[PDB]
Amino acid sequence: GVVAAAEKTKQGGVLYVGSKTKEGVVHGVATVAEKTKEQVTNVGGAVVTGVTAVAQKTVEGAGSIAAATGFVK
Amino acid sequence: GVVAAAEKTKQGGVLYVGSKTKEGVVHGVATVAEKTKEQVTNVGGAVVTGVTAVAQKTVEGAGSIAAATGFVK
Amino acid sequence: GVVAAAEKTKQGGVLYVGSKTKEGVVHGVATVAEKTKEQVTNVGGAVVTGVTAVAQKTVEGAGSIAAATGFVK
Amino acid sequence: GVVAAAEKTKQGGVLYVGSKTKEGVVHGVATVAEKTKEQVTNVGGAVVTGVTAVAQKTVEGAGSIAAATGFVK
Amino acid sequence: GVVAAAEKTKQGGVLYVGSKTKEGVVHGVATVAEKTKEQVTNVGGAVVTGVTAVAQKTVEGAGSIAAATGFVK
Amino acid sequence: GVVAAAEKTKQGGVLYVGSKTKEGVVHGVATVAEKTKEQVTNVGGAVVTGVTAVAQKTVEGAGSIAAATGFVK
Amino acid sequence: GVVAAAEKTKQGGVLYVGSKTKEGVVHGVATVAEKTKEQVTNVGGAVVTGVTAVAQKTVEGAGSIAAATGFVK
Amino acid sequence: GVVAAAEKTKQGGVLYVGSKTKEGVVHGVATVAEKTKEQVTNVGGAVVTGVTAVAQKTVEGAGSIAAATGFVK
Amino acid sequence: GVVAAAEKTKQGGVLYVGSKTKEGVVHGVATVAEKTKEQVTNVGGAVVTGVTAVAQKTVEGAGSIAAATGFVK
Amino acid sequence: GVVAAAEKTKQGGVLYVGSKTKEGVVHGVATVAEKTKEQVTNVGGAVVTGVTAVAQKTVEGAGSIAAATGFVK
Repeated sequence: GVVAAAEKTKQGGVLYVGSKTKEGVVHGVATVAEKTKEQVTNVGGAVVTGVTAVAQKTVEGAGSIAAATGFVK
Repeated sequence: GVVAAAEKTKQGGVLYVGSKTKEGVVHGVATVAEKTKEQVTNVGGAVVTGVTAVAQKTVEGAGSIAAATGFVK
Repeated sequence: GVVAAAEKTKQGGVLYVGSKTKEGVVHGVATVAEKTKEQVTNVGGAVVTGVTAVAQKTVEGAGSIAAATGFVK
Repeated sequence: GVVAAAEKTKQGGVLYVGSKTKEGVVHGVATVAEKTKEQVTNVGGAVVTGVTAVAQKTVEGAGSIAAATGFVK
Repeated sequence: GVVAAAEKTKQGGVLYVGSKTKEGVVHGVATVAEKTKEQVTNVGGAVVTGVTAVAQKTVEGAGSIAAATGFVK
Repeated sequence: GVVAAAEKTKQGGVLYVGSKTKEGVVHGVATVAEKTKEQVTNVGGAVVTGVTAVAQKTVEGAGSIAAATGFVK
Repeated sequence: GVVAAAEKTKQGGVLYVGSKTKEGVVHGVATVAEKTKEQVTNVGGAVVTGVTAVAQKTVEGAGSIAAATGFVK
Repeated sequence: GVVAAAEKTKQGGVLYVGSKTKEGVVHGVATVAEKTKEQVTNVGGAVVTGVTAVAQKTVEGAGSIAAATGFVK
Repeated sequence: GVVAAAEKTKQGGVLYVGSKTKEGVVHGVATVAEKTKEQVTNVGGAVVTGVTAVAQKTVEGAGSIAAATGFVK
Repeated sequence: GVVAAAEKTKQGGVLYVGSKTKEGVVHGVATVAEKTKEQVTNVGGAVVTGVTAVAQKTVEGAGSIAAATGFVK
């Protein structure tokens, strides 16, 4: 049983990033593989993958990830 | 049983990014594979993949991911 | 049983991104594969894949993903 | 049983993006594959894939994805 | 049983994007494949695929996707 | 005395140019000027001003140019 | 006395250029000037100003240029 | 006395250039000037100003240039 | 007395250049000047100003240049 | 007396250049000046100003340059 449950219940600055760049090569979440069986990638949050990657107030509630892999049995 | 459940119940700054870039090569969530069986990619949140990637107040409620892979049995 | 359930119940700044770029090559969620069986990609949230990728207040409720892959049985 | 259920019940800033770009090559959700059996792509949210990709207040309720793939049985 | 159910019940800023671009090549949700059996693409949300892709207040209720693929049995 | 005199008295291979181009902007003999008095341009030979400019066996006899300019006296 | 005299008296391979180009901006003989009095340009030979500029056996006899400029006296 | 005299009296391989280029900006004989009096440009030979500039057997006889400039007297 | 005289009297291999370039900015004979009086440019030979500039057997006879400049007297 | 005289009287291998370059900025004969009086440039030979500048058998006879500048007297 692969169960994920998420609940969010609500009973209700200055940020400068000045970037100047030449030749930016950026990889983020990279799974490189030869001779494989499973390649599972769950993003329950935030993958912010710039050359200028700004993430403000980003992942702010009830993330639930249930990964079950393999299980030859 | 692969169950995902999400509930969101509601009983109800300055951000400068100045980027100047030449030759930006950006990869984000990359699964590169030879001789595989499963390539599963779940995005229950945010994949923000710029050269200028800004993500403000982004993933703010009730993300649920239930991944079940393989299971030869 | 592959079940996904989502419920959202409601009983009810300044962001500058100045980008100047030359030669932007951007990949986002990329699954590259030879000799495969399954390539599953679920986006229950947001894949924002610019050269200037801005995502404000984006993924704000009740995302549910139920992925079941393989199951040779 | 591949079940997806979504319910949304309702009992009821300044964003500048100035982009100047030359030679933008953008891929988003890309599944490239040789010798495959299934290529499933579900978008229950938002795939915003510009060279200038802005996504404001975008994925704000009751996304449900139920993917079941393979099942040789 | 491949069931999708969606219910939406209702008992009831400034965004500048100035883009100046030359040579924009944009792909969005791309499934490229040789020697395949199934290519399923469900869009229960929004695929906004400009060179200037703006998506405001977009995916705001009751998305349900039930994908079942393969099932050799 | 501005004298030009020319006399020509006669008592009597493989050239491949493969050009493939995009966006060619070509200027040749350009005299750009503000607040001037004389703009003299004599061509006693050859001004070959292509994007693909080939000149074979071109200027082969008795060119004479006599330019006298100004002379406030 | 501005005298030019030219006399030509006659008592009588493989060249591959493979060019592949994008975005060629070419200037040749350029005289750019503000607040000037004389702009004299004599071409007694060859100005070959391509993006692919080939000049074979070109300037092969009796070029004479007599330029006299200014002379306030 | 500004005298030019030219006399040409006649009593009578493999060259590969493979160029592959992107973004070529080429200037040749450029005279850039503010607040000037004389801008004299004599070409008694060859100005070959390509992005691929080939000049074979080019300036092969009797070039004569007589430039006299200024002479306030 | 500004005298130029040229006389040419006639009583009668493999060259590979493989160039592969990106972003070539080329200046040749450049005279840049503010607050000037004379800008004299005589080319009695060869100005070959490519990104791929090949000059074979080029300046092979009787070049004569007589430049006289200034002479306040 | 500014005299130039040239006389040419005639009583009658393998060269590989493999160049692979990125970001070539090339200046050749450059005279940069503020608050000047004379800018004289005589080319009685060869100015070969590539990013790949090849000059074979080039300046092979009777070059004569007579430059006289200033002469306040």
